[PDB]
Amino acid sequence: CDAIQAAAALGEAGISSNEILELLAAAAELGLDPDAIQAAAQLGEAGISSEEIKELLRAAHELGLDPDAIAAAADLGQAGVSPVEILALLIAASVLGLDPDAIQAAAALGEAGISAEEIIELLTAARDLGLDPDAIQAAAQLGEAGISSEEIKELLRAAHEL
Amino acid sequence: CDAIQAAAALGEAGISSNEILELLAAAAELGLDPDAIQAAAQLGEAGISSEEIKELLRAAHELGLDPDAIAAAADLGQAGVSPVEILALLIAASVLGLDPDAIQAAAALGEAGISAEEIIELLTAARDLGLDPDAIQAAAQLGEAGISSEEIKELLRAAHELGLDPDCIAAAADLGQAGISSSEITALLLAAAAIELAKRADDKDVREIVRDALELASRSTNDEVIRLALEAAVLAARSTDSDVLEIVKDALELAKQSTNEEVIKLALKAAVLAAKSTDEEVLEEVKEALRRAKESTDEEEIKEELRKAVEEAE
Amino acid sequence: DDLLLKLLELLVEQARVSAEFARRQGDEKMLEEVARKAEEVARKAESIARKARKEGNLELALKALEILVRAAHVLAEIARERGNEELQKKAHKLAKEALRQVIEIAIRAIQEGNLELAIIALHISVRIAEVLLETRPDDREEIREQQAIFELLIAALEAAIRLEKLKEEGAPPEQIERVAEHGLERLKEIAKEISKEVDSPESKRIAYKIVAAAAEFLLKILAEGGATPEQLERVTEHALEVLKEVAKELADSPESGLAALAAIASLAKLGLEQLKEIGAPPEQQRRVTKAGIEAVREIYRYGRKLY
Repeated sequence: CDAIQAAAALGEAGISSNEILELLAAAAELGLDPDAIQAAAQLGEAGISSEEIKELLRAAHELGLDPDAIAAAADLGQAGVSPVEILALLIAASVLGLDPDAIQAAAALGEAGISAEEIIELLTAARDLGLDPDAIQAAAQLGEAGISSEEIKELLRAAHEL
Repeated sequence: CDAIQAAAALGEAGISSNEILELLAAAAELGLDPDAIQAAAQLGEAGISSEEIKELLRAAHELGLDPDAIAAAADLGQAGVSPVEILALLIAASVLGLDPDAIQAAAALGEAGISAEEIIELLTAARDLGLDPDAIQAAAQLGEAGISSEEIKELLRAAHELGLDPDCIAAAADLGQAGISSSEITALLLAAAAIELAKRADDKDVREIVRDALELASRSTNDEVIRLALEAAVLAARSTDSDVLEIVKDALELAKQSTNEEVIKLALKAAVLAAKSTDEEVLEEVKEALRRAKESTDEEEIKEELRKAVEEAE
Repeated sequence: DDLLLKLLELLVEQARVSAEFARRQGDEKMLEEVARKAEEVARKAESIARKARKEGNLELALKALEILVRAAHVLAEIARERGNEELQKKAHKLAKEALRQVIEIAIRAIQEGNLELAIIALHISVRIAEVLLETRPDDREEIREQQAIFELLIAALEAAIRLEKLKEEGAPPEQIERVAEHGLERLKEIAKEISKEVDSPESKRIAYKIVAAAAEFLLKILAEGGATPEQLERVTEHALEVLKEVAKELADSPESGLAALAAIASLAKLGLEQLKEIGAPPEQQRRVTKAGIEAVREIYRYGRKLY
């Protein structure tokens, strides 16, 4: 039954019949799993267009993103991140070799409203400083505290130098 | 002690002492148990007349109804169904040989307000299709989704042809509550089932066929081509035969190449009939007919070769 | 929709003029082309007809059925010139389905009370008879069954229009009683006579449902006439009594039992709704309910001769 229940979720998200059939054409071509399809449904509920979701799914496959990175695409989508910036954030983390926890902390920086280039420089700094993903989680918490990216970088620099 | 509680319940329903004694006289003659009498008290609380309950008791004995079949009358009565309509459902359920679960599903169709003839024809359809009570419960859910009774018959006939589980019929009721049309629900059942099968058997040829069918269906403005292509995808996703895979892939490729809806329907219908069928000589002649078509100098020869194959296989 | 339906008419007429060309000069490829084109018309019309059935527009459904008969006429002539079995087999199958569909629509048209649609449906049924009569060199029993259903529907319509005339004239309830009473008598006698010659189970099921719909129409006319609860009682009892003895003639199986039950008890339920609407006193409500239950009792105990 589960695939028909996923189609019912896409119907509750207001996706039209030919758009579901095209998303199912992508699911058959790309070999999409239930949690990747659930992330596509959640990108639909976040209001991302069907045509963009088809590019997001194409990109996730052509990148070779894992299912938890695909789930993080829907988290960045519910955070309101622009569709190509979702792909940049995921691509950057993946090409840096960062893990799903570091990607989830990047989604938390997105929920904190941090600019995408500032997230990427923060991820680059944490990677070059050799820090654990909790440093990215602390950067999100410092963002919620209203600390500037320069001052987060100063605090991390001081913590590393000391 | 506890036998007095029936008299207390009937007194609380406003039934007079001579009527309680008369109902007790009938219940004693018929030998009916305290919970069958409690169902009579619930019918009295539902406002059913004492003199009608005497017929309900008599009928239950003359049919030899079990206590749960008797209890279902109280649920129908609280649903507002008449004593006579209760007698229809029970008298029919008896000759149909229905179990208490199917009778409770008939009580649920009563709570859905479905007409008794439509309930009995739906029960006859489920009986003739050899279905389990879960199909009747799912038909009640399609009634709660507001689907018309012969569209329930279409969805049942489809689910029976397609070997679907009852939870797919529950998901069809969810799509009905979402406002999707019965033909589009059928397309979604077909496509989702083909991909659920492809997740169990992820063969490159299955993935290519299912994709090409979903693409052709997404391209098509005609829903007969959709239902043909997505049923071919379900048949190919259940199949383990290289000839069915080749015939369906050739038909989908020819249908993705061609611009004529008639040649498209001929090629897909020939492939569907070949995939329903089980004869290696028919499969060989169909593969030959697809060669004759792909190598043809004339589209009228494509039409007549495919017609001869279709009209031999149908 | 009607514009598409008329395109089918034009297509059919061009094919029919081409069927004159097939007599005047002749060609197998022309005959093949008009046969295929007529099947494409038939599929177009069938597609509209299924949609019209689901939407409940009887006028479009009857128009589409008449076009299916127009297509069947040219198909039958094309098959006759070609000496062809496949087209005659297609024609018989399509006509037999059309007969069932137009019967169900005619039952519905009598049930909703638009007798002009029923008259049009019977006109189409005569045209289906014209097709069937051309189609079979051999079978009499199909013609007997169709004509029996037609004779029944006609007799029911003759009663229906006699009652509708009394209703239009504002006739007194006593005339409406004696006309309805003899209407049920004539229905019973005709059903009894027809039951000697018919044997298709589906036809018997149809015929019973027609008698039931005729009783339903009589009851609803009496209700539109605002008759007394004494008249509602007398006529309902006589009607259920007739419909019960007609069940004892026609019923032979669980399938027919289910129909007899559903119809009789629906008619009684509808009768009780008239008692509810007029506000009849509790003893009338009991009397009608008893008559209905005693019919259900007799239907069970008749059925228990077989089950």
